[PDB]
Amino acid sequence: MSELVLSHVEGGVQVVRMNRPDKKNALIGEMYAALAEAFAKGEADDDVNVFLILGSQTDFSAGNDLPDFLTWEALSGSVADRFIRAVAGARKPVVAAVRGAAIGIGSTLLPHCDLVYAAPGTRFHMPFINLGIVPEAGSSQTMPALAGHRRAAEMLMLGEPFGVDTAEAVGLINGVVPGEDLEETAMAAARKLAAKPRSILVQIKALMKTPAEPIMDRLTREAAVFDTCLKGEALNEAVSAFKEKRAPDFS
Amino acid sequence: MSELVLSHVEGGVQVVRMNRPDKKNALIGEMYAALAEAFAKGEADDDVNVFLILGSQTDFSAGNDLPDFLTWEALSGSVADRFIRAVAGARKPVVAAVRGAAIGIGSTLLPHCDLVYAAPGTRFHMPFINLGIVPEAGSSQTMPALAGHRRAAEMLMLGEPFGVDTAEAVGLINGVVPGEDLEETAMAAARKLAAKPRSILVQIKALMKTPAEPIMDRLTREAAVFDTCLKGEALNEAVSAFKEKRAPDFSK
Amino acid sequence: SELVLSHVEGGVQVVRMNRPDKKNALIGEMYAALAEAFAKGEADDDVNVFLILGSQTDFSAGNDLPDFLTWEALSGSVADRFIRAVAGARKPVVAAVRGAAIGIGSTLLPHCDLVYAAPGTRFHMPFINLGIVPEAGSSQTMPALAGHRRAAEMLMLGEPFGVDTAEAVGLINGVVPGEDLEETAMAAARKLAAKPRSILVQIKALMKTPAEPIMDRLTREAAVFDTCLKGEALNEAVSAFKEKRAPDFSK
Amino acid sequence: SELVLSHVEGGVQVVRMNRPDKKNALIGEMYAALAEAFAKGEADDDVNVFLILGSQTDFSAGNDLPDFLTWEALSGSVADRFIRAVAGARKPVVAAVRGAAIGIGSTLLPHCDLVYAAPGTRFHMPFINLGIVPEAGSSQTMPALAGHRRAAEMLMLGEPFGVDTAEAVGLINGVVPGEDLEETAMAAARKLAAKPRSILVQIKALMKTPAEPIMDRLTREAAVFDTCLKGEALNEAVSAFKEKRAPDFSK
Amino acid sequence: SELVLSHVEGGVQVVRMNRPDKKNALIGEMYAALAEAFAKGEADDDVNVFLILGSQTDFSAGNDLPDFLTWEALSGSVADRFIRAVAGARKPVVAAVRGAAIGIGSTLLPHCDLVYAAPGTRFHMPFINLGIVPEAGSSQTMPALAGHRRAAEMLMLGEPFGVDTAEAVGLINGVVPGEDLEETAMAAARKLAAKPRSILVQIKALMKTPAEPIMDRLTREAAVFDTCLKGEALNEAVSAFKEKRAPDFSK
Amino acid sequence: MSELVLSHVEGGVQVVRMNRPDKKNALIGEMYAALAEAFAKGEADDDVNVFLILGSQTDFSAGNDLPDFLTWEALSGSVADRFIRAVAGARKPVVAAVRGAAIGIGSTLLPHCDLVYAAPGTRFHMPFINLGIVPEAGSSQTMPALAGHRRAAEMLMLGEPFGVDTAEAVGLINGVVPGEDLEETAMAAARKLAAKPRSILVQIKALMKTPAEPIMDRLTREAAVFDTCLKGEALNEAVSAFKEKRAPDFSK
Repeated sequence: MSELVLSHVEGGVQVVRMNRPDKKNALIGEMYAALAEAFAKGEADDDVNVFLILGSQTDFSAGNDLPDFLTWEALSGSVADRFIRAVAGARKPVVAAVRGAAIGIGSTLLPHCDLVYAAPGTRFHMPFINLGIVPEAGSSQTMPALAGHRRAAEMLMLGEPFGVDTAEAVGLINGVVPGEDLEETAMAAARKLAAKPRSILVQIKALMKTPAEPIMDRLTREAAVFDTCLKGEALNEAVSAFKEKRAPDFS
Repeated sequence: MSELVLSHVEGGVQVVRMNRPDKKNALIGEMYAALAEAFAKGEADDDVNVFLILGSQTDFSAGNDLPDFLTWEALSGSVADRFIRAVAGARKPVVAAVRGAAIGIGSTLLPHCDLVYAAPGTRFHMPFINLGIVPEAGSSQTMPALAGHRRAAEMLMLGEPFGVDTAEAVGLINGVVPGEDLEETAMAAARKLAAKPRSILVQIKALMKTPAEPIMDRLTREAAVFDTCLKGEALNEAVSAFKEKRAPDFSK
Repeated sequence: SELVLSHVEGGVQVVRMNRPDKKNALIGEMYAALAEAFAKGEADDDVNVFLILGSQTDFSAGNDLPDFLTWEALSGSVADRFIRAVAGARKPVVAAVRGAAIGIGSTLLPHCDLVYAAPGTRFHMPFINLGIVPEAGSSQTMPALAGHRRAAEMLMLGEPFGVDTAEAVGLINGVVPGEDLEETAMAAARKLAAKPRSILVQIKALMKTPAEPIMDRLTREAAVFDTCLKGEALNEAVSAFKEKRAPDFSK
Repeated sequence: SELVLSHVEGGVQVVRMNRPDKKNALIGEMYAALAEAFAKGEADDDVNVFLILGSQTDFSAGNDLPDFLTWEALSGSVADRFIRAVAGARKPVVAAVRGAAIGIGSTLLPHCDLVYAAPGTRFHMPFINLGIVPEAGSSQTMPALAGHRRAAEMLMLGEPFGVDTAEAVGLINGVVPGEDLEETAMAAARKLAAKPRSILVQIKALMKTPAEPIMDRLTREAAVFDTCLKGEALNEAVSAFKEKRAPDFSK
Repeated sequence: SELVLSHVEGGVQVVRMNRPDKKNALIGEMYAALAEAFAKGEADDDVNVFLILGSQTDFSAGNDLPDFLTWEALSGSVADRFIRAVAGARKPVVAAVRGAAIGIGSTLLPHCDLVYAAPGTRFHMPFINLGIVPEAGSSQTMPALAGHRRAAEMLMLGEPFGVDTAEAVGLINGVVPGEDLEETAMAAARKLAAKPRSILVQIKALMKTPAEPIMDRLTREAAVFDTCLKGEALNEAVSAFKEKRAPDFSK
Repeated sequence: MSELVLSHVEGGVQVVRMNRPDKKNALIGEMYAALAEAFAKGEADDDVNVFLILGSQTDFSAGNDLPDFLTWEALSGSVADRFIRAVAGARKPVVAAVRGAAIGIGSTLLPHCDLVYAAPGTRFHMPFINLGIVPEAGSSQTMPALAGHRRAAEMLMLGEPFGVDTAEAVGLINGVVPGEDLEETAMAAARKLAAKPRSILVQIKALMKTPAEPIMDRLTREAAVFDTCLKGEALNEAVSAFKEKRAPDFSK
């Protein structure tokens, strides 16, 4: 319920844009709610294969609106918690395009995305410690996993901002793209995902995101899924299309 | 002459070479079986300390042969599954030297190797998604662990090929070596492993490959093993050799 | 009592190894003094952060060989006690390394929160060449940081490596000229000491909690986060922001 | 001569080597056709930019060996003509490379303005192994780009190298999956073609002017710059900015 | 209140651009004040090093557009005077950049001796998009630093770039969190200021002497070097070393 | 006339080793002289194709002996100047293996080498400014050319030491190699150079080291040399060897 979040579907891609550009997309409760709603619609909508999350023309998100944030009674059960769970649990792929400010949740959300592109000026920051609080959105797990404990301590314990150099080096983003081409490029990546066979793609994502386990268990797990694929129409169409020297159509 | 998988032992190293060069070492059932055979033999063979896996002079492996692959009833229990489990479970060290094509299993095998060198033109690819299937050989776990989820998504979800830059950056390979020296260099690394005390080296590998656990448990685990080493001949030989100003010989 | 020096300044407990003539090769007395220093610091309310240093030329060449040939076991030994003391330290630990960082000189570093190294620091885990196995959790930490193959150079080939690798795999945060090394490490310790200790400790504990299913981690972080919303540290951060001043978290 | 294909689209002259059966190993007729294509493009007012391509599998394996053994000289040869045509081209040149880039396939690239390469690309300058010296200015361009030692691996050891090195020393802009390589290179060519030609050409000429004492270069740039202040391209840029629209530099 | 602030502390002349409301977009009066500040600092015996700063959010968004449309020429202009003042400055120049570094904000940096940037810094040389050419020697300095192809992304495609590229091509020395940026740049300025000025200046002049045949350069260095052997700076360095103290090169 | 520098020839490689390990190979006049002599001999010796420069088992060179250095009347025309010119002007290839200290001349020499390998603990330093002097050996030109002006200013103006990370990134060294394999690896690189055809290799090096010039002039220059190679025995042997499916022997 706000014009602060815009959402629409094009060619199998649900575009979800934060739209409070005057405050650098600093988030408030109504935006979290609209964002959670957009994920729930997209997750249930058969015309949607992939999500694409965008910000303004100058910023992704400056994180929570600070006055608003100081009035939170809890994080547990809050609307912010709902949004984060909606993204962390999304079965469909999620692409993000970031630029300018990516602060707090603007950064800690990115590890739940499948692909992320950033503009040259992007500034990442997780300043929880400087507000007397702890990190959210699973960043206490995802950052050390990606960057190692020491480089993640610069982010979380020193509370220091970082740039695209570090973000790409630790695997937080896939690459840096000039702002004028950023949305087009992220959209091209979304389409390329949307042209894969959804039911398989979703299984791949779910396996990737399954907690790590003893290797023999994982082999068994992958193989069980794999067996089902051998019988499927997607494989059939992929082979057929390869033979006939054409692009597959997986609808 | 031209069996599809060649195997022989030199200086503690079992060389296992895929040899279907005309099809860029695209794998069929018989190769998987021969390869699993070679691992079982090397694992049991007391003259073998280390494996070295090689391809042709131009390619490592272009993955499964497609005609053969369309014959599969299942991956579970198949001969390909057997090969993969043989490598994933190998107690002895495994060195690989890759070049040209490393596709499908040619790539997804590499995380189970202990050292890997690649030639400059190597092309890595996991195109499962473009065939309507899912990744195998534990790559759904090993790729995201090595590269992080987003780079691994380029590999697995976009199904895009990648090169030696990425492969080295995410720790899939140790380094890039000019093709004319690739085999020699991989072999030198194998020999260097083979000269270590086998019984200890195997324990180090097993620890390294033990699933991660709470840190205090791991300390306890390492220490238990470590305690047995303090009493061992390998330590004794290392110290003796140091005192007598000579290179240790751990071959006994 | 001359081989290990310890003192507290500005919330930082400095712990220095001081056997420079043998490149800080450790013996039982040092381990005991080092373990004691961590126990004191962990209990001392005036201490927020530890800073571990070596000599002016070396961090540590690892165990002294004569002493080592006296060990009955690693389990239960004084070396074990030291290692546990660091691995289990609730407060942050910063290290500054240079010259030799061998054996325990290297395998200790993954338990540190920040680590700076001089140009020409030489890292080495030569356990295999002594017929023994790696200690201090390195069989887990090195593969997690470097990946299995690059860790196999270190642990299976037993090869030394340099600052290039150490930084690339996240063993250290950066390389700093020797003449500025201690000052820089100290500045980083002070910066950590100026954070709110009770929150900082929670952040470290979350970061070091074994990875778990993502929804569980979200729940875990949120439970801690909820407690922070009611805390003095948040209150001081806000107050300080309002009054246009730097926060003092000695509260 | 269907060994070289050339055509113009949207201001871009596409020049494709087309002897896929021999991995585009070059012979005299190809060099002549290539030189002709550059001369046409350089004189053609409908052409703003060149795009040079190979087969679907290779860029060029260098000189065909049988042909090469018949050369009386490099000086004055048709190969020399081609090289000079590209080195001297006033308009921008984009290349997309893959598979083999050997001999001239590599040594040509420093004359290009933008270069994209596929993941499997193999670069090689094996002159020393044939008892000859490097050509196409590589004795100068490689040391300038890579430094003398890394260039000695290429030229004195005669070792092939990959995309890691090529990107690190600035031989190529980036690595692009083969299925998107041509599209991406073409997009870059179009982007260049949409710039104001007369300015772009000046920029390229300045960039390629031999380095000189800094004050001379300031003078040189400024003289050109002064002419631009009076030009239509500036005028269009400003007009377009005022009217809140994209500029059209076709005028 | 004035648009350029300048003052001296501990041998360092701080020169700060101060039009924060327009992101330090430059006008003629600033160029004149900046050139004035350099002339003064160059002559002033109490000054050893310059430190150039911007606002708390931006370095410089380049020329103010209204002012720029007033220029009759770049040759001889006040902008030219400023650029020459920096390019020709005999004393060392350190810069600390953040936010916008556009046009001259970027093309100035190659004339600096050290440069630190904040995480969000956005570098841009959009000359081509304005129908003009690059200035401040960038047609020479960018290709030298980045190689021709990566420089073509900056100058021919006119694309902005970030701290990843800037550090990789040697345009900056490092990235530093905004809250520590000025302090760190200052610490570097002080460290330069504590060197012996007359020597330091000679080192800078040699470094900036156009490249020449190697034997000539050896001869050149040696001639200067011979003069140093007789100098007070060497004498003070040795003396200070003997007496186990820090040298004071104010002599 | 000193045992402070050891020199000998093996398999076309002249090994030149600094041998004052007690002072980390800090250089004095007699070492400069012996080193210059070794280059002059090698340059004139037909059995020598390549130089290999080595230090002690722990250090390359800590630079000039400081007490000695404070007594120099001049650098121009000194024995140190002679050495530097000998290496800078050497027509034959030069490979170096460095470790531990590489200070002053220990660093500023390396840009005149064709290949350089370094051990993990190597510490590079050009502290001229802290001694009130300027850089030597062409470093005022070579460092900025390699590293760019700003990173070179850390080295030369701030006078700060740096490590193998930076040295490899700016192209000062080819790579890092574990100390126990350093000399072997550098030697292998020397031998690989020594197996190339000397007369051609020398021309390649001379072209590489020719000052940069307008591109058309360089094309002309290369082509003139190239024309001479088309008539040479080295090309002939390369082709012949290729046809007969054997390794070339460029010894004659």
